[PDB]
Amino acid sequence: MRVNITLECTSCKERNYLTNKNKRNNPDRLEKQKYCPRERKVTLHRET
Amino acid sequence: SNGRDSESKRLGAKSADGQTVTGGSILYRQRGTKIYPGVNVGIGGDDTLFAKVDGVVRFERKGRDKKQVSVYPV
Amino acid sequence: ITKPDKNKTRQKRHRRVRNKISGTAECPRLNIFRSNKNIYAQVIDDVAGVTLASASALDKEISGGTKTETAAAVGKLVAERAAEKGIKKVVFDRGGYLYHGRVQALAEAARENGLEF
Amino acid sequence: NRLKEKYIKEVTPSLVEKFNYSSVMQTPKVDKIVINMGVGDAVSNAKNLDKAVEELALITGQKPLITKAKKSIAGFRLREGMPIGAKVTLRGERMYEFLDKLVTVSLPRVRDFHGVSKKAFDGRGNYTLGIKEQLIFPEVDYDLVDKVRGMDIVIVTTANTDEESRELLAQLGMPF
Amino acid sequence: LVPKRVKHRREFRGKMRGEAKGGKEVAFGEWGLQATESHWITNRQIEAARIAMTRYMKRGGKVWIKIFPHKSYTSKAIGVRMGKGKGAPEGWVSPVKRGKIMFEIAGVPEEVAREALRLASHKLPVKTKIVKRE
Amino acid sequence: MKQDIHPNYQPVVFMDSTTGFKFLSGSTPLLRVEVTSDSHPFYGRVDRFNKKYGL
Amino acid sequence: FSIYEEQKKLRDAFELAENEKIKKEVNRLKETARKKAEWSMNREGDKYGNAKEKGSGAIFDTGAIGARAARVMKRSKHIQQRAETQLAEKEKLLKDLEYIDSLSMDYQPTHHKTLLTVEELRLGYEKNWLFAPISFSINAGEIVGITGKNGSGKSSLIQYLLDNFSGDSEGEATLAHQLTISYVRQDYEDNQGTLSEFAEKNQLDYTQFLNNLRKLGMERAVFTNRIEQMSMGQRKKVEVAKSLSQSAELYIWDQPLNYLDVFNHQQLEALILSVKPAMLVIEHDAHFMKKITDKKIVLKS
RNA sequence: UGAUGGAGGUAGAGCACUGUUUGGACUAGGGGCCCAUCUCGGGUUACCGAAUUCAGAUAAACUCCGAAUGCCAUUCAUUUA
RNA sequence: GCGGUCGCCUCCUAAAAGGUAACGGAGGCGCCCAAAGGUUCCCUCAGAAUGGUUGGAAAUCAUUCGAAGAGUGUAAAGGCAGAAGGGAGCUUGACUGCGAGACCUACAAGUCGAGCAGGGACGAAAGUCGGGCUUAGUGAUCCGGUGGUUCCGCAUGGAAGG
RNA sequence: GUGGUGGCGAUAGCGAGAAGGAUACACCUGUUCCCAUGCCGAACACAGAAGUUAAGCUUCUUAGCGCCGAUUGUAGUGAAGGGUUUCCCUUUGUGAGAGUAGGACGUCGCCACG
RNA sequence: UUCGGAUUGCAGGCUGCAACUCGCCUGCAUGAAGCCGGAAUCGCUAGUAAUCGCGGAUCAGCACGCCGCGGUGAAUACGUUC
RNA sequence: CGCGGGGUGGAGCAGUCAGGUAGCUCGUCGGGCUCAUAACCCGAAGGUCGUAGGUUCAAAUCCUGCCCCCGCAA
Ligand SMILES: Nc1ncnc2c1ncn2[C@@H]1O[C@H](COP(=O)(O)OP(=O)(O)OP(=O)(O)O)[C@@H](O)[C@H]1O
Ligand SMILES: [K+]
Ligand SMILES: [K+]
Ligand SMILES: [Mg+2]
Ligand SMILES: [Mg+2]
Ligand SMILES: [Mg+2]
Ligand SMILES: [Mg+2]
Ligand SMILES: [Mg+2]
Ligand SMILES: [Mg+2]
Ligand SMILES: [Mg+2]
Ligand SMILES: [Mg+2]
Ligand SMILES: [Mg+2]
Repeated sequence: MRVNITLECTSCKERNYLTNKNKRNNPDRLEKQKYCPRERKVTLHRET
Repeated sequence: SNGRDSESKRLGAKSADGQTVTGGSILYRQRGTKIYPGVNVGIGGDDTLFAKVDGVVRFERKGRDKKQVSVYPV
Repeated sequence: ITKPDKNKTRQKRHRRVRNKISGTAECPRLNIFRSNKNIYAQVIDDVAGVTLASASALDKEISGGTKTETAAAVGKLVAERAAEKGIKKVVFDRGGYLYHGRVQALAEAARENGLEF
Repeated sequence: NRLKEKYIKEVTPSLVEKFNYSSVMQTPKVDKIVINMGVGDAVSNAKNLDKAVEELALITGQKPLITKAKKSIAGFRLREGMPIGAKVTLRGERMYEFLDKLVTVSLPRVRDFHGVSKKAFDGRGNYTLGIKEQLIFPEVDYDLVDKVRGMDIVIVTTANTDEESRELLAQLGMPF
Repeated sequence: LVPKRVKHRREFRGKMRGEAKGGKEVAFGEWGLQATESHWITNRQIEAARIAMTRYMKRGGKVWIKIFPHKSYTSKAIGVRMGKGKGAPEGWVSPVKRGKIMFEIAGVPEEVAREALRLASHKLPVKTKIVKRE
Repeated sequence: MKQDIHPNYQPVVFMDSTTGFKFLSGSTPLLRVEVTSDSHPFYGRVDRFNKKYGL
Repeated sequence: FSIYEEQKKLRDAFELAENEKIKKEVNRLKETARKKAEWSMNREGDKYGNAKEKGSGAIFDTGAIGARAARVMKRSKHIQQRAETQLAEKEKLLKDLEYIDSLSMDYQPTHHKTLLTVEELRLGYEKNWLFAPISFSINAGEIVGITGKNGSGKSSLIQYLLDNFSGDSEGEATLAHQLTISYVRQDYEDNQGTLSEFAEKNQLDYTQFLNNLRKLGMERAVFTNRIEQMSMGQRKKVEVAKSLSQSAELYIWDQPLNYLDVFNHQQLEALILSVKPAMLVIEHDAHFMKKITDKKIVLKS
């Protein structure tokens, strides 16, 4: 239910982040604005 | 049953009054701020006090019944 | 029925600001006080516990009946006195009020007149 | 605003001549009037609570604040944070209009209104009334009064005392 | 006597050096029973002495028990080797230091008081004596 | 007073035709009212037996 | 699918039988373990005597006494470990089963022995009248199977009954006075949102609703989903559960049997044949209507 | 070793919190008895008694307090190594 | 031998630094939170008395009393009402590379960390933000799997495979 | 003298009582605008200056509450010993807590105005 | 339901020394159960059944009963397996 | 004090694993059939599953305790 999760830069398709979430409370595919060091900017990181 | 306990963690003071010390040192480990931070002193996630710059450690009463740590350099 | 005293509530919020702003000789406080009528503005080194400049609508030099414009005027004048005293940088102690009205106008005036918060 | 003009002109001299105040700012002054409606049955279905919100709105012209529990009580299947009824706080001209509406319309319209209690005070100069039965003026909209629940109607003052509050409400119109 | 509730079943036996903090002078009654030695005193001892005093007084006067058995005490069954934990609580006890007053009496003449306390003293383990209030 | 949440609260008249009393106050222009402070008062079996059988 | 039925029955038989074996044997071994253990403890009691009687002690070779007691406990433990291995074998079982359940139905009849009548009803659009005129009736405890081809006008008839027919009508159709309908339609797309909101829009008991859903076979991990997300069979189960939870006197079922499982077919048949309420039914599974109804009525142009 | 400055809540003491606990004043409340019974309102065993209060106690897992020692440190002193 | 225990956290024991054993006393953990985080702004609790309708012993309303007697996701301890407690906005710093220096430490590990750089959040700004109130929520290597890679590629180019 | 703003362990506080508003601070009149109230211009914010300082706020009295706090004496205890050794005693040194005597209804500054 | 009329409140009428226990009738108002009745069971073959009212005996007053009276007026009986 | 197995209408039992809203048989009560009783037929009553709480939309069921019964020990 509570699962460990690799996020991913939608552009680079690079994972770049590890995190946690419920599936009940956070069923929709999580997203954030996180730093991609390969681009050295901030970018929409989407769960995968 | 009752036979178990955890690793004792080595809290309390680690630097003494009137003692010169390096920056980034540790002065007082603690769980909960049994002593507050003061001059040139920070506080960590685990409420541990650390001197940001060099100087002599000085402990002081923060008024009536709460304590303080301070680091006055030279 | 009783009512809270606005000044005492102001002082509570004020101390809560004091615990993370304090004036020094290199970056003093600009300490606001605000009445129903007038507005006072001190400039303070908390290290020595001594002021460096003052301003008020109660100083014969202002223009404007609107309290916000009096606030702007005292901002101009306290900025003038500070630059005369020999400092440009300062911390803005909002006194326990909101940075919205008279206080905002005063601080914006002083920023324009040269100071660097 | 007739009630406020009365409070300024007729009440205050007639009050100070008795109570012997060395300043008009010792005058008892109505600071607010609070309405409350506890429901409880809303825990069964809060549609009745929506209805109570509706009636407070129709009564006052003022949306109410829904109150909520700070506790859970197994005796009533009650959970903290759930909506126990509603309240309103009138202040000013709206408050005076509401009180004047009470005295001049809806205290008579109770079936057997020969008066009200005199002892219903807190010992500190603030009055507490209670409507046991709804439907006390025409715009209660009798066509959709599903249930009579009642109201608590607190009347807060700057009055130091029972006596000040009682005399004030006497001159204002409350038929003790 | 028993405490109706306790936070911790098992306790330490403790120590008994030194005189008593309080209960050191007679307060409610006219006469009292002072301990000259420190010792543990139990439910059964207290109740036996109380009954002795009451019967010799013929339900006259009034008695006051100042001590109380707050503490417990364990034991192992005969045949049990040491270890494998701590024993089960047998009864309840009061550690009574020297200088302590245990029983006070009033509402009864002096000779009757002395004799009743004499009886209770013979029932108790402690070396005791008589005390009188001013 | 916020917008879009409060009912329309308009000055209206309350009228007691029993006494003709005319009052103004805000509610949700002239309205019908039966009784009020200016028209309300507060602001048997022996007899019946005797009526039925004169005594 | 017949072969699949046979082989899955065989699998289930094997699973259940092996589970029963394991349960029986584990209980046996636990009993024997406890008894061997008590025997060992009684032997350990021989290390010691009795204080009440003189001479019982002074015991010699307590080491051998304890050794033998230990061997008996080691028997007990070997037997317990066997039981644990058998439990491990058990845990691999009962995974591919369904655990079928019955259903319920909030049928609420009244004095109306005539619940619906139809008289000379010829029905259609633009006077292209869609089926020859019919007269029939639905009484209490009577089921009526209205049938015909596709586009024969069955849902159109239902629309004429419930007054939302946008076509041309000639003939009579009369409900009772204050009759309550429950309703399972052919076009349930309109349902949307969570179930705690669906059951508010449709005045239902949330508990009875989810109960009838789980009895139909929806796992309770699904109640957190949305009707937009559910499979078509699950949406269909939502519709059927609405119907079964609605206290009603006539039931109108427009193809409940489409997007469901064989288990659900069986549940519905068993329930309707057990209760025998007053119902209008529309199906193309002729076998189902044979199992239930004799009053069958074939509308046609 | 001395001087100085610190951390620290132990023995002791105390009840200012948390628990245990004695006696007394008062008492919500709980018991019967009777009158009144729609079982409705009382009046008493100096009936059992929350809670408050007075006085007295108690504690390893209570502290309003709090040592002696011991500990850390002093480009401090003395003596040794 | 059975029972119980084996890893981790909290208290007492533990003898006012730290540490300290027992088959000594008591309890917990093998997670949760997308806001229960961050920032800005604002607020202060529990209970008692009084009064009031259903509504009672006790829901909700109002005043006073009210120094914490509450709450702090979850055990106990410590601490917190200058809030770490509570509420509402804007967000995602629950960032990347690091890291002087200290604490603990047999080793392996564990803990704290100012400060620098990049690129940001909030805020007017100061300035805070490298998860939560602090301390448990975890386990080596080998071996496999997934993604990326400017690395290698058995004479060369690839490929296999690392 | 009032107001603002800081430091010192409330010896500063809490309660009660008296007086005052010259300026001042305040209440106070409103919602016109910036802005705001899970409802309300009560609070926030804005504008004003009819009125009263009644309250708050200042100054004074009060030792009722709370705070501080000796000296003496004791318990405890380091070191050195003794005894009849789960404890008790002696020499020396230190030395509480409690209970008091007593203090204490503030001290130190900076700035603006009168 | 304008069904059904119970029950209940109020006013009256008669009888009779007296209508509370404990009468009959009327008016007003309320307007319950009950939508043809399980297992089972009863009467009846012709002016019968079914239904409709009328009178009388007792009776100061009071019967949905009893006795009698007449009005309207069916269906069925294959047949003795049971 | 501990370890196992039990507490479901009056009796005996499932349902407990796998939460889905209390049932099987007998018995009791009432009415029918019968000359009467039994059998038979038609009806009903009797339990929130030992109990106080949690988890859940929902608990006999899962969790935590508390109180009784049968074995051992004791
Ligand atoms: N609005 C319309 N206009 C014209 N014809 C229509 C309309 N709605 C339906 N029809 C036609 O009516 C006929 C039957 O329609 P209906 O919806 O009643 O079918 P049905 O009985 O449910 O059929 P099926 O077995 O396919 O479900 C079909 O020929 C259809 O095309
Ligand atoms: K003795
Ligand atoms: K007659
Ligand atoms: Mg942390
Ligand atoms: Mg169709
Ligand atoms: Mg002690
Ligand atoms: Mg230590
Ligand atoms: Mg190659
Ligand atoms: Mg090659
Ligand atoms: Mg002292
Ligand atoms: Mg015949
Ligand atoms: Mg029978």
